[PDB]
Amino acid sequence: VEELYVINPINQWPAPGSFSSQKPPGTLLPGEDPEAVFKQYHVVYLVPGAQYHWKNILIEKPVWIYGNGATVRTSGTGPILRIVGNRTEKRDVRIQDISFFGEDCTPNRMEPMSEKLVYQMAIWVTDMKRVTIKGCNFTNFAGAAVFFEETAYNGFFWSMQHLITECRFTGCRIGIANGGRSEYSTASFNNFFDCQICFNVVGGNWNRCGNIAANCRCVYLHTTNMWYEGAGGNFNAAHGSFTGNTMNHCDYGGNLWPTAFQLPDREIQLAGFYFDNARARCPTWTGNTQYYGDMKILNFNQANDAAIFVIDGCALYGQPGDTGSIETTAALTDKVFIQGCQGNKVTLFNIKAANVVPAIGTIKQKP
Amino acid sequence: VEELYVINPINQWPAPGSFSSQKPPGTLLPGEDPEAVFKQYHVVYLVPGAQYHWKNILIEKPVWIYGNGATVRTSGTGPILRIVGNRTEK
Amino acid sequence: YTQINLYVSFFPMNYDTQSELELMLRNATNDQNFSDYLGAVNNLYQIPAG
Repeated sequence: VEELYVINPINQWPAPGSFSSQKPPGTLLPGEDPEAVFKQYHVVYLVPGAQYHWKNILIEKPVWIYGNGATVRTSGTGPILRIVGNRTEKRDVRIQDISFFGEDCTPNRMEPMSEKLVYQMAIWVTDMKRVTIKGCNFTNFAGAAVFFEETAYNGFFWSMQHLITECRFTGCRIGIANGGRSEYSTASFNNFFDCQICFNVVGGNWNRCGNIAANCRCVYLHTTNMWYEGAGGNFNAAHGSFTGNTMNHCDYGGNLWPTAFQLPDREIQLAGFYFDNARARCPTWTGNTQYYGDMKILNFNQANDAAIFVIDGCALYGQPGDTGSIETTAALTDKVFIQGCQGNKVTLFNIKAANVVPAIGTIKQKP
Repeated sequence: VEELYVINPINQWPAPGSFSSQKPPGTLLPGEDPEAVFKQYHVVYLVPGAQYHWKNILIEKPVWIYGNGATVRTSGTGPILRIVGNRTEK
Repeated sequence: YTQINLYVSFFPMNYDTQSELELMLRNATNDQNFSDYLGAVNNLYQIPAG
């Protein structure tokens, strides 16, 4: 404990080469450039309970990031954590246990959406397959939270099996966004809060099986010419599932976002379920709870008796005035059915009495 | 950084027993027989981003396998990772 | 380095004063002796960190 070994003096030699490399086995310290570490390893651990600062981290090879309770902040116009792939990757990406924050605090919910805010996301996957976002916390994003782009693929290779589970989204303007042709992936049990749009749906055939959206203005947006389409845009759209979710307090109660949204072409009035696309069909709709959540069924593909929108096993429950009301176009009265439902006394705009079983709600007409 | 401690010569003794055991705390290296490691530990970590090759790994006691992005390949007619239990395992 | 020269300076002593001075300094009892001002032996012993 005192080290009394004797020593001889140095003999004025040139000293031999002493090196102290391999100090991280696979980890990533704070204040270290992540682009040179993600290139070298396959699994990158992070320091437990650290405090990072990332901006435009380009990832080309699929790596796994165990966050261990890390905190990644950012500042600037770039996204965090840009994931660009090729078609030929056998490995997968798993981003796990990280709390992504934004360049905000109690975000500017009165500022309109524009081209300036479109690059304020935290994960932007270009064409990487089999990504996984598991147990994360995304706060205060002026643009999207994630955005899954996909370029033009061929040969019925629908694979791209993504998972977005167990996440917490607070204050993000747009939650899970997805580009066109981003088909057949799941996004469930993500607890939304204080978001303007929970799902900016462009790609179809998704599966949403447990998400909770409290105090959010919109949950399911699908129009023509939204934001966040990417290369290979609005094609083969809105075919997903939407089962057992929760969208309480979208119009009355504790909602804070405004109703206008300012799309790149026009402005529209948001609802808890806004849908307007003549070329796309409607998702399945089971087990969803709505307290004071509006629905706007404007246009789908009913052209040659090709689609019928059916609400099954859901709650409606909007009493005061027109809060939580369901709005349909008068040319779509024969195709919107509600079979199996519970409601307080909710305003139904342009829905026939024989098309709804059991007989609930107030039936009005909105010319 | 150069270690100029002096040294005396060895005295032609039989050397005392030097051992270098306990090199894995609980891990499992590639190219190591997993049946002798799953018997000893309860939680078995794996090397992150490794490349394994398993075949007919018999497991009797309940263990946990944290893979950490490992890759287990196989070749042959046997299953991977045979899990045989009893009724009495807590 | 481009060019490097050496500059000494000869004191212009008289030649009869010179031949008396060199004849005394060729003698073995008049050897010029010097001494290091520092006068020590360097020994640098390694101390590890901590």
